[PDB]
Amino acid sequence: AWPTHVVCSDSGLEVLYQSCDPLQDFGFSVEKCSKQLKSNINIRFGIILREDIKELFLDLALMSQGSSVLNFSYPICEAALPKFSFCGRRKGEQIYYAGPVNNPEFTIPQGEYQVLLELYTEKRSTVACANATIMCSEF
Amino acid sequence: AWPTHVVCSDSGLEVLYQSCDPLQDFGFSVEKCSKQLKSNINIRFGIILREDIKELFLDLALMSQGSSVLNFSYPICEAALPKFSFCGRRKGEQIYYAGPVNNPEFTIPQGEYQVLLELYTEKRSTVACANATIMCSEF
Amino acid sequence: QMCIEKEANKTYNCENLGLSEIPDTLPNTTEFLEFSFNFLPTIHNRTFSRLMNLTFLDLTRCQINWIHEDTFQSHHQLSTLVLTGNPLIFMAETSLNGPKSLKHLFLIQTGISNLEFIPVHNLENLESLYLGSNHISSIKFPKDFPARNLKVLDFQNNAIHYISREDMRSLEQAINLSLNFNGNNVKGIELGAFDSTIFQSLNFGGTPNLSVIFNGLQNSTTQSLWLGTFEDIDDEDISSAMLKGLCEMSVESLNLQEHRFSDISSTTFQCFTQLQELDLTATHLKGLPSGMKGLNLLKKLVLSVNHFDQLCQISAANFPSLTHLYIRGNVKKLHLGVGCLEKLGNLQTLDLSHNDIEASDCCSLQLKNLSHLQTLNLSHNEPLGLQSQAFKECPQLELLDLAFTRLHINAPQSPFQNLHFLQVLNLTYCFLDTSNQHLLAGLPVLRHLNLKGNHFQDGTITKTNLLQTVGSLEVLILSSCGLLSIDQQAFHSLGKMSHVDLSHNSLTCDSIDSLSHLKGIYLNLAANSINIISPRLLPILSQQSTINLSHNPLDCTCSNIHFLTWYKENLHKLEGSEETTCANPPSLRGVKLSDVKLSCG
Amino acid sequence: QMCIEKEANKTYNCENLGLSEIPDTLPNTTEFLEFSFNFLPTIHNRTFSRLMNLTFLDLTRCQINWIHEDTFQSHHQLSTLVLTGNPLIFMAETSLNGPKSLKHLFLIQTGISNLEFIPVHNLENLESLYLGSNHISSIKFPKDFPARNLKVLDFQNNAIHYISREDMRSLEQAINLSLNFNGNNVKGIELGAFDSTIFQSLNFGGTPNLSVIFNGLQNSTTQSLWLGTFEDIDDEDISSAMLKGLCEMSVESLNLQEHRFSDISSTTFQCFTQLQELDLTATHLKGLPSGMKGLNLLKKLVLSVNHFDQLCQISAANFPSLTHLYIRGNVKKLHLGVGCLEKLGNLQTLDLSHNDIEASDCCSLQLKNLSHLQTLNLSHNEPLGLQSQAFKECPQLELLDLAFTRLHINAPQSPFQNLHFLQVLNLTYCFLDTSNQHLLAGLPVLRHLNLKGNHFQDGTITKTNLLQTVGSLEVLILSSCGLLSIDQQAFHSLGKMSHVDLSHNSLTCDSIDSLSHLKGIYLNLAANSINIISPRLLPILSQQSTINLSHNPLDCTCSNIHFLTWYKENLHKLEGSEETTCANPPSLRGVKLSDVKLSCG
Ligand SMILES: *[C@@H]1O[C@H](CO)[C@@H](O[C@@H]2O[C@H](CO)[C@@H](O[C@@H]3O[C@H](CO[C@H]4O[C@H](CO[C@H]5O[C@H](CO)[C@@H](O)[C@H](O)[C@@H]5O[C@H]5O[C@H](CO)[C@@H](O)[C@H](O)[C@@H]5O)[C@@H](O)[C@H](O[C@H]5O[C@H](CO)[C@@H](O)[C@H](O)[C@@H]5O[C@H]5O[C@H](CO)[C@@H](O)[C@H](O)[C@@H]5O)[C@@H]4O)[C@@H](O)[C@H](O[C@H]4O[C@H](CO)[C@@H](O)[C@H](O)[C@@H]4O)[C@@H]3O)[C@H](O)[C@H]2NC(C)=O)[C@H](O)[C@H]1NC(C)=O
Ligand SMILES: *[C@@H]1O[C@H](CO)[C@@H](O[C@@H]2O[C@H](CO)[C@@H](O[C@@H]3O[C@H](CO[C@H]4O[C@H](CO[C@H]5O[C@H](CO)[C@@H](O)[C@H](O)[C@@H]5O[C@H]5O[C@H](CO)[C@@H](O)[C@H](O)[C@@H]5O)[C@@H](O)[C@H](O[C@H]5O[C@H](CO)[C@@H](O)[C@H](O)[C@@H]5O)[C@@H]4O)[C@@H](O)[C@H](O[C@H]4O[C@H](CO)[C@@H](O)[C@H](O)[C@@H]4O)[C@@H]3O)[C@H](O)[C@H]2NC(C)=O)[C@H](O)[C@H]1NC(C)=O
Ligand SMILES: *[C@@H]1O[C@H](CO)[C@@H](O[C@@H]2O[C@H](CO)[C@@H](O)[C@H](O)[C@H]2NC(C)=O)[C@H](O)[C@H]1NC(C)=O
Ligand SMILES: *[C@@H]1O[C@H](CO)[C@@H](O[C@@H]2O[C@H](CO)[C@@H](O)[C@H](O)[C@H]2NC(C)=O)[C@H](O)[C@H]1NC(C)=O
Ligand SMILES: *[C@@H]1O[C@H](CO)[C@@H](O)[C@H](O)[C@H]1NC(C)=O
Repeated sequence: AWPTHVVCSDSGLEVLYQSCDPLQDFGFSVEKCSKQLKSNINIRFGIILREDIKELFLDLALMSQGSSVLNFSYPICEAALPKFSFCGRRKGEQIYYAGPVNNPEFTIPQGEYQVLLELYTEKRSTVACANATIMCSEF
Repeated sequence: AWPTHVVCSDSGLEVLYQSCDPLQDFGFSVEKCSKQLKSNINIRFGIILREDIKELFLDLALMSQGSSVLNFSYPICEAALPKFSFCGRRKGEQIYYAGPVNNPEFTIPQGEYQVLLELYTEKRSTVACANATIMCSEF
Repeated sequence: QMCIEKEANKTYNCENLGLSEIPDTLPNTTEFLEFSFNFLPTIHNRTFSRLMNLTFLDLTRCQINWIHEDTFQSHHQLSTLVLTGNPLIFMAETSLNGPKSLKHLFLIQTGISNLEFIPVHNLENLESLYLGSNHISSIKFPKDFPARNLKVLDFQNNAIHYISREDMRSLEQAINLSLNFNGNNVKGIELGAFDSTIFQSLNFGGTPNLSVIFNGLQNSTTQSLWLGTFEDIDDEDISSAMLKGLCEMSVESLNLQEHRFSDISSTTFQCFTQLQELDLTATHLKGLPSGMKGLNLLKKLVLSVNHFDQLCQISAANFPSLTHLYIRGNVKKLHLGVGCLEKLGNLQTLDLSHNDIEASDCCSLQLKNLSHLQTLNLSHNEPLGLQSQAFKECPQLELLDLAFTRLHINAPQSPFQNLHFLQVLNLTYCFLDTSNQHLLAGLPVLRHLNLKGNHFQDGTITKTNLLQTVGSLEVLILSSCGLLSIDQQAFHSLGKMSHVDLSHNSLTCDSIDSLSHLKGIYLNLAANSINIISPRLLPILSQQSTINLSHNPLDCTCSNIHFLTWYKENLHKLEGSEETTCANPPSLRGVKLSDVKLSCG
Repeated sequence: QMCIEKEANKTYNCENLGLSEIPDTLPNTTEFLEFSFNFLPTIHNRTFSRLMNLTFLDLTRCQINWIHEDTFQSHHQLSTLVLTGNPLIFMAETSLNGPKSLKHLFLIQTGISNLEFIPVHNLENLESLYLGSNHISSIKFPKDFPARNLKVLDFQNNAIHYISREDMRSLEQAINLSLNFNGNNVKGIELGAFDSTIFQSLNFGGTPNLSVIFNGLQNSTTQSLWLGTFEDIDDEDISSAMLKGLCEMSVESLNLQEHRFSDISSTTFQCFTQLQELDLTATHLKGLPSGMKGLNLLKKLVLSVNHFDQLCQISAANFPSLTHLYIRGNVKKLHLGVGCLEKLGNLQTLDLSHNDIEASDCCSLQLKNLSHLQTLNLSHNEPLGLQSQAFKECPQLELLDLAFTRLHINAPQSPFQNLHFLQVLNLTYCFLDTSNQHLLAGLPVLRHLNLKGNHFQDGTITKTNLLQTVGSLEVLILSSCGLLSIDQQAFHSLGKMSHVDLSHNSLTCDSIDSLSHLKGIYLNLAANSINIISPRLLPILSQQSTINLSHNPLDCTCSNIHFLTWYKENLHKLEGSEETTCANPPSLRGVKLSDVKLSCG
């Protein structure tokens, strides 16, 4: 198993993640840690690609308590619509991204949250796989 | 030591080299190839630097029939005169060089030759070491 | 140890095995080899020498530092070499000599800073050169470098800021060249650098200044020009003054995605007269003005991912020549309005998917005057109330996509009536009332129907059913319909069928009876409840060309003996053979049927 | 296993070992560690846990891909981290947290494409940032990047083509910064990006267009401005028009090496009015125009590697305030002429080495009126004839270098007479006539004399010799002189010497006699013919501070016992102990005198 990395630990909320891809680990960071996040937050992402990301899709599963709150799929890179500059980069390339993700200005209540994130190609080949935990407390 | 590389091997003209630096090999390549060595010839060079080349010097020894024909030392990089664009580059850097050497036009007659080339720093630390063999015949 | 086999003596995958050399277990006749993520610090005249018949070599991320003299001398049939992501220090002068016709070379992210790095005298047959993600700021190739066969030249994610005449002259031998400058920072181009050179595609994705590109592309000829930006790149708004250079250009297709327009007006597109296709995806459009000049002869228009409230806001009168219109995934909920596209007489293909379109009465007022329409995509929308003859205004329609859009249709109305030319009808997850026997009436030439995700009464298809009106059907999909049984006569009015998909239901062997009157079909019975297939049903299976029986709780006992011997004999007819496993006995649970050899008497 | 010790419990070298971890043998007190060319794919918080006192860490080319959280948390002492040539994929946000004062960071050639890659949280105390050979085309640092203490910012061999106001704004935190843009292709600078700015050094080595640079640096202040090109970079000839911007700049030192001048006239240097130093090395100059305005207040001028025939061609009238003049390695044979430098009344240093200068009578007519001269370099030239008071025109001379330049001096003349201020005299390989007893007369304050490579008659120094006149001497080098014996009273009138070099000769133990009156000296007797050292000579050696005896054919038998015991007692005084060897017995030759132990009594 890959080690668990600390994204946030700012006296209150703790964000942890772990790679579920057996082949490799990856790096991920945020610019700032808070209970209240602004729209279009900035992330940092480092990885070796195991597949061409001409077409890339994200799967998200957010869990609170035990009730599955939210499943969604979203395309990040597409033949008809490359949303980001790194779209169309190829297998074996080392990627580094520092920029926004498209997120609504939203706030999260207190409690424990479990998150699964999968990035995959057209053939459903794994680019990235993440097992993440969010712990929020008093303020 | 290290394997022997071919610089030239067309009708007559026959240039081989071997690295005498136990730590590493390096890549060397010439543009054209003829008995008439034209002035300001273009070379191709590839190496990992095991030292800073802020100050770099070359030793050349030309030999045939078991006797020295030509000795010289010449500076390639100096603080007061960095001759080339790659000067001042540091330990651990990969260098690639393709360009002129500013050599006087040599006339190499028929015979068997051995060339020893040394690139070294102000500390006399080896950057590169070449053990070269030239076999020249009728044209 | 060991490699994955994908074809007899032909294709092998050795990815991620951490090998220092080519396994001596791999056969001599290996043509396609995936050797990425292994460990080859130096490759030489001996490393691949025993696999002389290689055609495709992928050496991605193998940590290659040296490619020595005559490495590929023996490999006369090598067509594709992938060296992406290797820390290459030096390539020998004869390192790529050998292959009679080396077509594709991938040197992406190899640390290349000088184009002189590439060994020149065996690149004559090269069709693709990929040089992305290196340290390249100049595209100037050395002299002696051939470009006559070159069709794809990729410089994605480099640091090219300036393009000169002499830079481009090294490419004069090429015609129909695709150049990719995506992810660069071109801030200057020598005026008329691209003169008389004929390009297939030019990509300047993420380019800082559009003006520089347009001005610099003066007197040039290209089919496709990609000038889109991205969500992560900040751009200045596109003024019409920036788009002037298009008049001095030969362009067929143009992409301007993710850009924002500065005060969009009637003359904004005046230089677009020679253009066939225009892609304005995610261009923050709230609408287009009427009386727009220079778009009169445009054939294809993409307005996907914009901010329209009603279809009339696109001002279709601007585009009388249009044959293809794509408006997919509008950011707002899209309203169709009344006759918004009536002035589009020549339109053949309309895509209105993913728009949250909601209409209680559809679609006569909405698709008014669309008499040339052949392809209509209305899938992934909110519910649509269909009248009888819902598509009266599109008589010439050949393909109708309504997948995942709930349809409110009243019994016994026929919404698709008088579509005498319809061939393809996709109704997956439309929540149809399948008890309406007239639903598919008035489609005399329908040959492809998708009823995936629909419910049937009692989970059964009886003798009198929906499909009786579709006697010309060839492709039928009934996957994920929760079917428990199909009547043996339920497909009797369907004599022409060659593709039947019944996967992801709960059918048993009794379902095969409904196919006895058919020959040479593709039969998909995957993910069902089939365990024993009685020998009386085997001749029916023998009539068919290709059968899938995977993910079935199949019985591997003596009670199912006849089928098991049949299975092994007809292995050429079987799709998903390695996913076809036993459920009983518990002793064989997970075991492929092709491995099973039973004995009785 | 096994590392090399450079200082006990302090400085260790682990280079080229192929270690995957820090060995258990490295002491806890290690402060300086060179760990380059090992194998550390991922470094974490335990990697260097057992070496908490590190101040210098070299991790060059260890194939580091990951630096995890809190890697140096327990390293308060870390001052220099060298990460050059590692393929870094990701660097954790807290990965450099720990060091109370991290002053020097090296991220040269690490694949960096975005300056956001560098963790900012513990860079407040950074003085040196090295970011060369990456994929960097913009120098814009993030908003939360500390630069207040930053003194050196190195961007060598990157892809910076443009410098904006927004780029330079993120560096406004730094005061007196040294920016290195060597090997970059700066095609443009936003006009006003360097407005009101003050820098220590700006290096634009190899820049395509100088006009662009001068243009962009308008209203900026620099101490040093390095604008030279290189032999492998194509030259655009510098006209008077290119140098216009210098009139609107504050520059103290200018370097224009390897550049060419055309059309070169008395107006080329009109803007140079406030340069203090100007370096014109290898600028293909055949001379400098006279009556020139703009070099009136110049202090230092380098005219090395040019094409002068005559010294008068440099037009010395242009530089009245000049204090330093360097003309080294002239491409043509250089001639001194008559009174060419007579207008350089304030000149302090003159360097004219490596020019093939030939002068039969020197040096009054050549150095006329150089009465303020303090340092003169005439080394590595063709032979010079010197009569008595050869340097009469330079009475204030303190250092005279004539090394490797053969001198023609007639006995009994004293060329160096009346040099009352001369302290250092280098005469190595001057082929002097040492039998001339008056050679060094008139030097009351000489303290450093180098006579390396000179011949003494019969290879012997007599009681009466040339050295008698220089009784104030402290340093003497008589190495490589082919000496066989020194008379015991040859250095009698030299009772102030603290450095005697007598290496590479053929002296025996009897030569040590001449050193008896000396105490606390550095004595080098390496590579001689010293065999048995008489017990009378050991009191002489014991009086000295440090003594070298390497490469000598010493006696290691019972006849030389007294010296052998003295040796093992005085290892704190011995230079090159591990390099000293025996000659006899034949089998025991090659063993260090510290290891050799005999049996006598
Ligand atoms: C007056 O002006 C003088 C001349 O301009 C100044 O002289 C300089 O003095 C400095 C400091 O003392 C000295 O610096 C040292 O350099 C060491 C490396 O040396 C290399 O270069 C020299 C010089 O080469 C030039 O000259 C020769 C002979 O004429 C010529 O053949 C060359 O082509 C070259 O000339 C070309 O370049 C110059 C400059 O660009 C042009 O002006 C000229 O036109 C030509 O184009 C070489 O001789 C050396 O080569 C020898 O040594 C190395 C080992 O170091 C050997 O491997 C090699 O084979 C060769 O060996 C031969 O000589 C030795 C004895 O010397 C014999 O044993 C052997 O058998 C051979 O015969 C080198 O290539 C550097 O290592 C050293 O570093 C040490 O000190 C520094 C701090 O100072 C520390 O950091 C280190 O730890 C070291 O301890 C040191 O820096 C220069 O060498 C010398 N310069 C010149 C040009 O001669 C003088 O200083 C000045 N005086 C005053 C008061 O101002
Ligand atoms: C009419 O228009 C419609 C819709 O526009 C067209 O529908 C397309 O149909 C084709 C073929 O049937 C599909 O292609 C196949 O795609 C998969 C990859 O699928 C991934 O995307 C799926 C769609 O995601 C969108 O829609 C969903 C559903 O509402 C939504 O939640 C998403 O957020 C997303 O919508 C967003 O993006 C749109 C476009 O950018 C916007 O318009 C919209 O507004 C939104 O912003 C998605 O469902 C799927 O996720 C599921 O599936 C995977 C398993 O694969 C699973 O892991 C997940 O958990 C989900 O269950 C994916 O993210 C691809 O794998 C296929 O590739 C195979 O086949 C091709 C050949 O076709 C081969 O080349 C390959 O080798 C490979 O074998 C295939 O390309 C397409 O997805 C679908 N598009 C959309 C947008 O729905 C329809 O074709 C049009 N009709 C006609 C006649 O032209
Ligand atoms: C509805 O069914 C049709 C027909 O099977 C699908 O149309 C295919 O769409 C893709 C374009 O994305 C084409 O590559 C194929 O050629 C089309 N097939 C045919 C036969 O025309 C369509 O994708 C289905 N709709 C949805 C939403 O899944
Ligand atoms: C001749 O000897 C002198 C003195 O030993 C050398 O001068 C030294 O040069 C260095 C730099 O080259 C200066 O920084 C030192 O200060 C000088 N030393 C002293 C004691 O003044 C000179 O380099 C020698 N010349 C040659 C050609 O080797
Ligand atoms: C409908 O389109 C036809 C051309 O196909 C045209 O003649 C007619 O005027 C259009 N009608 C309306 C109402 O726009």
